Amino acid sequence: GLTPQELEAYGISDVHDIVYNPSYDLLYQEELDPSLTGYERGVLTNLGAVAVDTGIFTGRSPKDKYIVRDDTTRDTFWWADKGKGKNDNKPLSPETWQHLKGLVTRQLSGKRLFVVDAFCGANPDTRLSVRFITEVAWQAHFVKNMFIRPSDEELAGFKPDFIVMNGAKCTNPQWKEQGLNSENFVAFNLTERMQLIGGTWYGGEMKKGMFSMMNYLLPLKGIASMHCSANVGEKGDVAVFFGLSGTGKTTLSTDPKRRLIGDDEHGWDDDGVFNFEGGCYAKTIKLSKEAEPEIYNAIRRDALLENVTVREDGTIDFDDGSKTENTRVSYPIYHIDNIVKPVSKAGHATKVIFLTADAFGVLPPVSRLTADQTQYHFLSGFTAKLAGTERGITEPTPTFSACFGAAFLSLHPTQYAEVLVKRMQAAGAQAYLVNTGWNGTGKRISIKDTRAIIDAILNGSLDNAETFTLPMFNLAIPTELPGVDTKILDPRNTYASPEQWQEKAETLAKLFIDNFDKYTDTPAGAALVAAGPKL
Ligand SMILES: Nc1ncnc2c1ncn2[C@@H]1O[C@H](COP(=O)(O)OP(=O)(O)OP(=O)(O)O)[C@@H](O)[C@H]1O
Ligand SMILES: [Mg+2]
Ligand SMILES: [Mn+2]
Repeated sequence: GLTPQELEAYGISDVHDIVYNPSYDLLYQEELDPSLTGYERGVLTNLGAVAVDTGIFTGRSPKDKYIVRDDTTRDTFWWADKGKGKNDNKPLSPETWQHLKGLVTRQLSGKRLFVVDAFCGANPDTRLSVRFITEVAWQAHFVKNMFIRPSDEELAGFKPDFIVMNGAKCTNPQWKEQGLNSENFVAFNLTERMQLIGGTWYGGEMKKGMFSMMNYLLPLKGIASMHCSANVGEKGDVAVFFGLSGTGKTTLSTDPKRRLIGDDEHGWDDDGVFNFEGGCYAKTIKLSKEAEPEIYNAIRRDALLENVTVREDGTIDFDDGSKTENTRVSYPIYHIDNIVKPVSKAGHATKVIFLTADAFGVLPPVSRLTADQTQYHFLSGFTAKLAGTERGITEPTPTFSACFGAAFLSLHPTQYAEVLVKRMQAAGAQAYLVNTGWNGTGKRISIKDTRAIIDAILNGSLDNAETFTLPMFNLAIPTELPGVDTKILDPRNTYASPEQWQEKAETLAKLFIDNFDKYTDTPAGAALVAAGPKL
């Protein structure tokens, strides 16, 4: 086993108590310690799972994300200040990084620390060995759930490729003088291979931080790194589901008719699709046991609820979004019965689905994309929401996040597109666009109906059917689909008149066109006629 006399070369001193590779049982007792108060304290729910409060931050803080610009990242990273498109990869000086490291290492010094060694990536040949350090038990619990838990043997000869140090309790008072966004920070240094977290307690920063690193390393090696869920059928056929947050990746991949590979982060190499994680991070707002049985059943001892409202009697009010709409629950992947094991990976994907929640109510429930349209929509990374479905009234607001996850991209969008296209062509994969959002009714299509569309896609029903073309976006949609209302197939029918759809389609088309303009600086990018909507 490891010894305390080997964990101070990171700049952490005077650690008297070291809890290495904490067990779920110890994490439980740490979280429910009767004398524990504050944000570290968890509460036991009637479901047997512990629930915690992540504080001020209930989601990621992109504005506080920084990457050190040195000679390791200078000419490879997609920088926020290099006009190559808008992104959160803000350059940080090596000097300021040292200051931040100082804050975090001092905050963790003289404290009882949890050290969790885990893997990011199901394949030994490309996975990262990560060592997580924190003084908060539930943060250690979060990483234990979300990352791949190594075997006793692997832990014996564990050699960290990356170090993640969570100093949530500390803040940076010099941020103004350093030109940073706030007193908080989520910084990355690829030379020292380390991630620092200050101010925010949100565990998600650790999960996506390593995802961001995988997104840097894998594509440069010819391996696609994807923000998608993935599952496989009895026949062995594999599907991947891309989409921005809340579009359905986790909800829809957890499907009774297929084995779950992963719900959020995957790679695609010469052998196939593999999960980067050892757990799932499901959304719990308005959670329905009837609609999502598997996910609900996963909420038990060892799962970790985040920010949900817990009543005096321990019952959970999943509908309460008064604190945040981003209530979550993390759990080891085996909390889902029908998953792929012992290793979360499978063959090449033959079905690539792009999920989008179109608040504009213009995109059809399902359409088959051409090769060029696949690239166009991948780079577009579209989804929409109302200016405030909990704030004001209707006002569809678009979000164009390249590759369906710009916030996690370390390389240029085209680099992800290139590797994805290569893997797709070699596998003869077909792409589909699915609107898990709204139509003319103003009400989101039901999960039941959506699972039916996915069923049709995966079993070939969609491909082996006649289609017509939706104008403006020129999307091929089937005339009918088993277990699906034929009326909704054409979004124009959910409106009192096709004219209403027309006006909104025109607006959305213009948004797409304007958003894509930045990619036309290359001959290939000039592929404006592709999926490219046309007025
Ligand atoms: N037709 C539908 N299809 C999918 N999800 C739906 C549908 N209708 C409502 N929802 C809800 O929308 C949300 C989709 O969330 P999900 O967790 O799948 O997003 P995600 O794509 O996995 O996001 P992230 O990448 O942030 O984890 C869930 O809360 C789900 O209950
Ligand atoms: Mg998800
Ligand atoms: Mn995600």
